[PDB]
Formats: sequence, structure tokens, C-alpha cells
Amino acid sequence: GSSGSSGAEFYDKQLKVLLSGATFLVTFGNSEKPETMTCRLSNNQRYLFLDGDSHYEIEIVHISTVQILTEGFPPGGGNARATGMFLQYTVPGTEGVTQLKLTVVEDVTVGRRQAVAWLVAMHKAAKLLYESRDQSGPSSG
Repeated sequence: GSSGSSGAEFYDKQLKVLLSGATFLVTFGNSEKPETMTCRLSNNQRYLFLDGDSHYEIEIVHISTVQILTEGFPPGGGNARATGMFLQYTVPGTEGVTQLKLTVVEDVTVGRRQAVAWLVAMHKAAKLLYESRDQSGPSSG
């Protein structure tokens, strides 16, 4: 078996799925109704972008907490069961914290495979981003 040279092929297989961008339902604190938006990662998966009614962007550097909203008990065997998403972040200027929710659209062409795959993928990375460092060198170790 080979350890590796750079990155984790496993985590890399998702990098493509994340960037691709999946459709979800974004709900703003003010808006009570879900709106169809697009969630994708940046070139260096170091920032999140949004496209829709307006130009929105959620910097991962600001994001504090990031968890996935699970309906409940798993329908089948063991998998990345995920129907929704929960992310927390603060904006410079306002007062308090802003959270963003992402759900799977109930349209004919949504791509449950890609969508559900994106959610899990995001969290997965969001874990290494904190649990560990991105670049090995500048660390204070």
C-alpha cells in the first residue's frame, strides 16, 4: 500500500463534486420561504460561493460551526444520509451570527446523488480545516 504524496485521494474524489456545485434551498433569517440557490467551493476550496437572486459569498474563514441536518434514523444501511445542512458564520458590520440552511430541492432534476454527496463532502472537509491545518509548515509546531 502507498501512503501518498499530497492530499488524500479519498478527500480529493469529492473536491470535484464540491466544486461542480449542487442545487439546494437557502433560507435567510428574514425570508421564511426556501429559495433555490447554488452552493459551490472556490478554486482552492477555501471559500464558498452562492448564485441566485443576488451575488452571495460565504468565506470559510469567517464560518465558525458547520454541521449537517439529518432527518433521523437511517432508511438503509450505512451511508452519508443527509437531506439538509447547517452552517454558522458572522459578517463584519452587523450584530450577532448568521446561519445558512441548505436542503435538497423537490424538483424533477435535482441530482440527489450529487446533492447528498455535496453536503457530506462539505462537512468532511470542514472537519480537516479545523481538526488539522491546511498547509504543513507555517504551523507553530
